[PDB]
Amino acid sequence: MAAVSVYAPPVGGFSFDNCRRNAVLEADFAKRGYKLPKVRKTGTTIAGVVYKDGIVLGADTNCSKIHFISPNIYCCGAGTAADTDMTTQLISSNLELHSLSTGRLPRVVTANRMLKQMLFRYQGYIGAALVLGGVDVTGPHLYSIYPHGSTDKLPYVTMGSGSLAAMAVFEDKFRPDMEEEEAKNLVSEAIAAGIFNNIDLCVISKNKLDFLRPYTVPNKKGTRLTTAVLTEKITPLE
Amino acid sequence: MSRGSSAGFDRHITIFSPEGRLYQVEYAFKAINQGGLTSVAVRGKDCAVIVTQKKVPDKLLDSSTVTHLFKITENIGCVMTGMTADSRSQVQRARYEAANWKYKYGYEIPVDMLCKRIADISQVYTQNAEMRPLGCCMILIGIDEEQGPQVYKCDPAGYYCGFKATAAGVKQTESTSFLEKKVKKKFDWTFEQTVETAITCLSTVLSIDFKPSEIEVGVVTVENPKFRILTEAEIDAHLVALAER
Amino acid sequence: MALASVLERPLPVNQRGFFGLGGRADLLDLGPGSLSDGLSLAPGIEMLHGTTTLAFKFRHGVIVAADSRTVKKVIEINPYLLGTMAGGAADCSFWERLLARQCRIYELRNKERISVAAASKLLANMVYQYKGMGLSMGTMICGWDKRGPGLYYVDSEGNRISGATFSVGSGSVYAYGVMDRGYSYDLEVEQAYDLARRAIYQATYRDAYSGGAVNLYHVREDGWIRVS
Amino acid sequence: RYDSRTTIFSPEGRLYQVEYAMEAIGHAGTCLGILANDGVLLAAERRNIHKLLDEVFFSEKIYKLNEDMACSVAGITSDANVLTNELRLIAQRYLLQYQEPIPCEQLVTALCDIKQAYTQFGGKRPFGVSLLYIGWDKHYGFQLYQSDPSGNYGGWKATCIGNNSAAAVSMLKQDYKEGEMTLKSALALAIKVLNKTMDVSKLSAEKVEIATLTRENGKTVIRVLKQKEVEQLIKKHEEEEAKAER
Amino acid sequence: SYDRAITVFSPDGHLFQVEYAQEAVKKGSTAVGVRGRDIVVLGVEKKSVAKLQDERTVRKICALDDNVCMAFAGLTADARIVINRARVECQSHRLTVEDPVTVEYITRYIASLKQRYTQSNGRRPFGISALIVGFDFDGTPRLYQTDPSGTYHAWKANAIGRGAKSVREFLEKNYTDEAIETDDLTIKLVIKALLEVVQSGGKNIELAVMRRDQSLKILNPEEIEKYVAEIEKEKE
Amino acid sequence: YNGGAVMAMKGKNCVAIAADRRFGIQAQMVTTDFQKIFPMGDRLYIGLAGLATDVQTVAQRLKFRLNLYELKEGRQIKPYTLMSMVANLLYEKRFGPYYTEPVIAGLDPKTFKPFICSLDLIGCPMVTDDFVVSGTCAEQMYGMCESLWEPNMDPDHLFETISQAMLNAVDRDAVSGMGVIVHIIEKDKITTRTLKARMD
Amino acid sequence: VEKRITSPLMEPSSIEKIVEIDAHIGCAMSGLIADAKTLIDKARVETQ
Amino acid sequence: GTGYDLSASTFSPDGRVFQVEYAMKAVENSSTAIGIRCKDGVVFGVEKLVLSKLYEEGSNKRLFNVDRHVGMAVAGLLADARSLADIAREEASNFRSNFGYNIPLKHLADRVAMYVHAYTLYSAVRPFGCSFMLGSYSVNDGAQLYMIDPSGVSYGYWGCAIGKARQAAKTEIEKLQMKEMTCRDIVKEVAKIIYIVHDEVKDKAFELELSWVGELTNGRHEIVPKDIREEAEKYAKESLK
Amino acid sequence: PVTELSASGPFESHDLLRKGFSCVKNELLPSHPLELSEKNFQLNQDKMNFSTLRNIQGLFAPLKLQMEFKAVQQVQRLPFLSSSNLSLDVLRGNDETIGFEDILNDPSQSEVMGEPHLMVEYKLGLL
Amino acid sequence: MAERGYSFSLTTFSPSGKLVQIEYALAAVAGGAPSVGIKAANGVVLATEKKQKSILYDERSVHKVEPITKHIGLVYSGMGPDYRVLVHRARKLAQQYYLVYQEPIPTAQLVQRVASVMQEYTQSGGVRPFGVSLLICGWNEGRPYLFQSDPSGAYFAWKATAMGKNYVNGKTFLEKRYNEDLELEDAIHTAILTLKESFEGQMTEDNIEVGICNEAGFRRLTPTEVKDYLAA
Repeated sequence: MAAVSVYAPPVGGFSFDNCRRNAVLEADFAKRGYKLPKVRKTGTTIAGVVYKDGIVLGADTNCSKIHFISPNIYCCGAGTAADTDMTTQLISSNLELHSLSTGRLPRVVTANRMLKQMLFRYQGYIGAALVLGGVDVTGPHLYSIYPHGSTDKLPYVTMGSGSLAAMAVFEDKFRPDMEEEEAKNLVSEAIAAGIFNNIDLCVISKNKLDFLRPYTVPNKKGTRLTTAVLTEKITPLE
Repeated sequence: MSRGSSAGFDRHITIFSPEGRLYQVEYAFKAINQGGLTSVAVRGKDCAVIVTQKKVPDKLLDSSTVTHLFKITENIGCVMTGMTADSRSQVQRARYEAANWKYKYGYEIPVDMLCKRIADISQVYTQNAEMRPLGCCMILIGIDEEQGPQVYKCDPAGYYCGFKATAAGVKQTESTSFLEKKVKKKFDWTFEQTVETAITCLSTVLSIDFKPSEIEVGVVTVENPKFRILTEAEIDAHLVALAER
Repeated sequence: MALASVLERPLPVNQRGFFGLGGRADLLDLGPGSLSDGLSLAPGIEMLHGTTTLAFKFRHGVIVAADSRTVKKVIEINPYLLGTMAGGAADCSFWERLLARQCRIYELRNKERISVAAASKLLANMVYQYKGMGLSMGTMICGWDKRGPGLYYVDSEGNRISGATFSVGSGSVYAYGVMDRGYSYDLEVEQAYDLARRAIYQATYRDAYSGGAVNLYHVREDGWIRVS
Repeated sequence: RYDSRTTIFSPEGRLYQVEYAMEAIGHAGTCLGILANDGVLLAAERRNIHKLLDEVFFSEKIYKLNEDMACSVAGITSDANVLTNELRLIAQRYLLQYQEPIPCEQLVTALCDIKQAYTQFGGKRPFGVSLLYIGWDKHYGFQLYQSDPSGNYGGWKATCIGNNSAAAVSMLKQDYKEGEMTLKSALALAIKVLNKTMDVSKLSAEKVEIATLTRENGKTVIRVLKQKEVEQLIKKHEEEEAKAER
Repeated sequence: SYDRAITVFSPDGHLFQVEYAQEAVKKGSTAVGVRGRDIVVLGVEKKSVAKLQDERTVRKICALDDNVCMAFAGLTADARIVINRARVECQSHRLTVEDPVTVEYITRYIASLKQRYTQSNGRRPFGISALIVGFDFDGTPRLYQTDPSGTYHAWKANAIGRGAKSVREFLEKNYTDEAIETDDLTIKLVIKALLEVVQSGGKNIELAVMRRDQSLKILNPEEIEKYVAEIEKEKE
Repeated sequence: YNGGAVMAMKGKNCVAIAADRRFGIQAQMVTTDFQKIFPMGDRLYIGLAGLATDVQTVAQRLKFRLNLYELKEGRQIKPYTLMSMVANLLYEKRFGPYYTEPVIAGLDPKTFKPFICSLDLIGCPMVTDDFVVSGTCAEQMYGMCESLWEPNMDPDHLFETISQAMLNAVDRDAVSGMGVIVHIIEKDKITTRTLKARMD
Repeated sequence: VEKRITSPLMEPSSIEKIVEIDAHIGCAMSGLIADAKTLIDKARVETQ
Repeated sequence: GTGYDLSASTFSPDGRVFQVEYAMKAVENSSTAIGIRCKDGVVFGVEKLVLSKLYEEGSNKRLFNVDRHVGMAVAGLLADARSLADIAREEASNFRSNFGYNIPLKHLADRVAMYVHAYTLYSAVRPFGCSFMLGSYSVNDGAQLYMIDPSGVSYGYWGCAIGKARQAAKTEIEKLQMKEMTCRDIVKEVAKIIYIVHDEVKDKAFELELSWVGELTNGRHEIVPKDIREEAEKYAKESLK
Repeated sequence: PVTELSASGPFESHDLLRKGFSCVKNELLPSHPLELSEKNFQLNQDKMNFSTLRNIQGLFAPLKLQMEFKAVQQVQRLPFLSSSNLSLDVLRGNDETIGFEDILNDPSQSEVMGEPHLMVEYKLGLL
Repeated sequence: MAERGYSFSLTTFSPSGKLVQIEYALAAVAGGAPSVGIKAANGVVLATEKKQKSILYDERSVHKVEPITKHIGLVYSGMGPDYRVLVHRARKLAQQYYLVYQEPIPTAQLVQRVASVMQEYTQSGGVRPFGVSLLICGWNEGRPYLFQSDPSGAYFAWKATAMGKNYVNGKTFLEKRYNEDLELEDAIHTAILTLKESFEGQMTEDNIEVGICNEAGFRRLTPTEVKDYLAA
């Protein structure tokens, strides 16, 4: 149409309009009790351990909190729901581009770097606290990235509401080099101790994963899972 | 020089000829021969070896400053063939790009990814009218993680490819024929056999019996992944061991 | 050097004095008393203030009048255009000096004098750009153009009101009253009313600070005059 | 004085590079547009008629821009792709700001400003595309515009662009009746003209694509005729030409 | 020392690229503008009308604001660009100073735009000349003309385009104070000037008048034919 | 200010989307009675509860993007793809969001399988297969929808159930001037009904 | 200055080769008018 | 290489950038500078040509101080040589500011040589028509001598000569066993070599410009003191005959 | 309190119809902490990279990167039409990463674009 | 052959309206290694000839048949570096489409976006067209796609095509042997035969490259699979 008020071409990214408007509007509404919409949070217990030849990642459930980042890397998220979703999707597509160029299946440190530098870029304003974990040619790696851009490479880690009970269970019963069943039971038990007042489980194992064949794109599927009336008007269409 | 494009089918980089050929890129390929030096890189069972001529035509010139083997990362080394300043500038660019990769991705750059990055930059040079190709060839070596030794060759056109053995310079065709004949027979050369192969290729296509001061050898090994440049004593040991046989 | 010049950044790395994420950066910020003087386009808490003013249109012109005297209460924009002061003294003086600069540039370009509507609109734009930043203006632009006598009230809050009777200040309420007027007053009778109105301000005061006579004015067709 | 740049006038005031840009369309396929009392149409010659070419998007040449407009390009195909994308963008920007569909001449004017900008700034090749627009708006009703590489548009009641546009225009000018055109007579005239100007081959309903625009129950209906209808039109023309002979 | 660059003087001191843009102007249809007493008139020849054309779309007389109008001769696409910039500038000036543009203000703006494009040999001048008629805010009729170089002057009557010289000779010999007394005489004088280059007159003539305090009015072919019939009667 | 309440339910090869209407109101301040449900397709609708200005802005920008998508791809958009477009727009605010929270309710134009969804103001979608609610009264709306929703409903039972849930959710013993508009999307037709509580 | 009026139909007041920069300065022009007026406006704005 | 030699971004049909070759000939346009590296330092010497008797002695110097420890001897266009002296000074100061110690001479040579090369790459700038030598001394590094030419190629030398008579001077340097001489004997021999290759008829009335950096200056670049320069000039004259 | 009113000389002229609604009153304190961090992110990343290149390698390295960036950004598309930045991304290293500038608020479908000539001659520094 | 400088500028039309620098970029494509695309009834085949034909090439290194997503794959004939730069761009565009719409990009959409990039490079001046013409094979909506995008940025949907050297004879060969009801296996046989038409000597599994696209997605055949196809 050619707007008269446009001199330079628009760019992409976050918009930052509505910022001052929302500040004034939220101060005004809070002085009247009007309850603007809020963001969805996903605070639930997420936990992970490294066993001898893999990791086990676990979460509470009715939802699915264990994200996909790579055929060898998976992620659990706590914090703002939209933030964990978008964060993991962006890093998953970046790791697809990386692997599709390199022809190698990704590295967990690459995902950790991407996540921590993206979360550092947005100065804690993206509320994604993650439990990253995967398996490369280097071995099983478990990380815990925090919304401000700080990671922590760990043997076991827990986040969410029951994180203290689950961390207590891990400090009680975690041993280096467990079996797949032992580690699976430990992660389930830590989650359960974190919920009581189902449980998802992701198992990435070194001997279920070939790091010598060329990388090929995986196939993906999807997620997200009286009184009487008086009809004043009716209007069928078509 | 100021600005514009030279008119002619072989006089600007962004002009095609009637046959769809970029002639300035081919002239850059001829610039690789400016220097009169040949480089051989040979990949073995568990090592990669780069061998280049070391001509120092000056008694007054400090010979420890003449070198064409460079260290890109701690575990990647390259032999540069072509114009000397262009070679050193492309080494500087490869060093920067490798450091950026380690920064962004948290692990050290592979060899194929480094030659791919350098070749992407070279393609950008061939497509734009302000820049020109570099008259140099980069042959990179490294030990990857699970593939093994790697020899890769970027070139002025932006083309790159992995090899089992490759050559650049004046005697590139003669060396390529020599190495083809060698690789058809057997290829699992241990470590000594790869060094002998590289030195024999260089000393056959040049018909020159070498001295430890007329030749440079840089190696990587699976057990010692770090790029290493052999001292004159080590090259002389290899040469005497080749001569006795 | 030629390469950094062909680049035309200028950015603090392609220069001299760079030793980190910045360093001295060609003078650690130190510079010069300007690179350009004026004659070209290029914490002190005690600013000054004003008091009482009238202004009515007419049949024979526009009549400004201010609470006597010293201090200044009417800015003399140029021979054909007047303006009063309220709020910050520096604000009124500076922005109407800029307005007189605009009016003279207009007259030079267009060979005819600016209209009062255009002049007041230029002033309203200049002070509206910095709305909410603390500018305090209460001017009142009056003149005479091809449309007859003109009278506008231009404010630092974006207001620009046309009218045939205005009044700003303390005695404003008493001075707008006592403004029992008619569009066809004789000139002497007009001077009479403006005198009487600034007086009915000061019938509760007398000559002193912002006190004296009436600093009367009169915008004729060929430019204003000072009646007394 | 010469013809190397778009930003150079010859010493008789001619912009030779723009004239050469406009010379590229005379190679392209014949696009024909006819305005009737109850609709508009676009008849376009399918230039790409090779055996191994796939059955493609609903039309090779006809593009939908709105709910209300369609275009039909002739010239360089890649420039045309860029230009139709920008047409659709311009129209959605008008709809976003005014909440009303863009009027047809405003869209044509905006695209032609883009094309003129490419004929005015140096170091930018003009668009070798001549478009042909058909639409409906509440101001002027059914409209048919034309545009050429110089960003120079005009509204017509019947026009042709592309190969043999001059013979087609002579035939339309001889046979188009102003005021007494209906969409069936416009389709007959389109087949007749598009036949006599495609004399490199015999006309068949595989080398022509026809799209009509009408208004039905308060909505515009841009419809690309099916292959089994263009055959019926061609038969009607052949029987007419047999009768008019003997 | 030649043409082929916009910003290069020839050894005689001529910028030839601007002069060739003015050559581009001298091929366009003739536009005649006459400034009257209380009416200002514009007339353009409709050169080589095609019968299958919507004439509304190829008009060469345009309104810039409610008091200013403009006819052009030259390349029509450049003219469209310049016209729309002038329209935005008329509205922007109203926003700046509340007062309607004087015809000189918008003439000056149009000339400054054309002059911006006569610099910088990476750009191309506008190959148009314009006849900007109008009424000032105090009611004075004006007629200005700009040319591709960025040069404007005020006229009493003028012609631009092909055959501007014959029409301007006719206007000089025939523009008096007795040809201006009424609105009708001004209209007939413009039509008579245009009939000096137009064959088969009346159907190749596009008149538009602007009376004081009134908007631009395009005369339909019926009114134009009535005026032409009056002219032939006055020929006796 | 009342943001409103938008609901959607699934039946058997049919979807329902409902929102309140505010028949009788002479309120003031920010707009209250706005249009909430926008047809985004032949069998696709979006409901937008929240600040009225942001509802209109989101609807208009969504229609911009959707119209462009449908012209470029030459196909009718699918409900899940509309969900993803809405999420992308909502999230491109994110730091200063739109105070709107949508529900998508439509029928897939290949198998006419119901799709319902509900996002938040930054676009985190929740795809359920029974019902969704969106608004400032989500708690009792959820309670009523859980108590009344039955699997494999038909258009009439769907209409009855969604009307009952809306009415008895916004109830507060205050259904006076409270209306409900209900669109029932089916493979063949779309039936819009505007209704009032019988108490009045 | 020599005016060189081209047509009798042209307002002489619009082709003035002597302009006023300020009340005490005046310019006489010769050459390209479009450039001259740029320099004249620079002078006027500079004086103000 | 006509037709392929107007830009520094054009390759000749045999892979030769000819603007860079013409820039190196530009270096051959000027009078000679030699630099000799010895057992305990580096000595520079320039056959500086007296343009006029009106110039204050010391003007048009061609022996710069690039850092406290580095000295630079130039040839070619003198404006280009001064710009490159400014660049080298900037590099040394920037390194010291970042990293807190004196820049190694090899690293300085790389930085400046890579600048010169960057000019040999574009159509927007022309190659530097100037060649220069850097020379330093550190207790932990020994004497070091580098020469950069207009193409951006820097090597390390034991003796270098740049300028008009680089070949004759190079022949004369090769006779010196500089690896086992101190800076004093090298100063005398540098003066001798400057006097030998001077062309007394074509060029006229030159003045020696001697400089050292060594352990006799404690790793600090300096002008050879007036008395030692007088002794060196007298030796050089008496050896010429 | 920003000071800086060039007000010594606040003689600048603006186009009123094209300036839209500008509020210099609030153009001194960004609307969000992340507003400028995101607006100038490629700028700040280039400055960080040029700084590390300068400090490690020398003047030549940022100069050559800036010269390549300037060259590729100049054989482009006129500002009223979207470009791909294919060569610029290959130079900067964004040919294999997707950020949030790439997926959010797509520049290719701007929802608002100015006049062709006005946008071209603004890029040319003519206003 | 310098038509008054109409030959050397990309932004100058010739007096006849030709742009004879984009058709010189089409002579780089017609001087590249042969490529074949055959759209069968249940899949597409992309067969090319490798330039890396000697024993000294690592064949886990660089490939001419590349995947864009799971369902889209490319081959080219022309200039290899231009192909690589366009391949990384096509992969980025596909991932942006996924990130926005949560669905794999359709083949036609990808072809359109890549062609717009190429067109941009044919209009500025100071830049050079791309010396590659791509073949894009994809599988969407239970329907195979074969497209071709040439240096000008103008893409074509094909049933079968041939690029690179000797492509007119290749297309003539393909016309006589392509039928719509062809199955993917017979398509692979026909594509290998069409490559064998214009081929420089004995054809091994190590000097040709094949990639297929069916319901399961795009896949590059291993040298053993190509060896088996060649043996029949």
